[PDB]
Amino acid sequence: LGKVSDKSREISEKYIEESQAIIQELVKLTMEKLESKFTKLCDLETQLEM
Amino acid sequence: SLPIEDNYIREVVSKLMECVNDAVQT
Repeated sequence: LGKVSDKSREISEKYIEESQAIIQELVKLTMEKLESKFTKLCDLETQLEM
Repeated sequence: SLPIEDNYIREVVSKLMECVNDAVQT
């Protein structure tokens, strides 16, 4: 059972090194969409003042 | 060409070690 447990405990670590490699992708893929909302909002910086 | 009885026609008519070798180790 201990021969299972540590053998399982490394495999969990194999998914943690997976999971951040997903998470650090979302932190990329959000930003351009946020960038796609700055370039519209700096429109209104003109237009309302018009 | 004589017919035969019906009750005589009705009368004549490596995947093991692949788990054990992995269960001994872990």
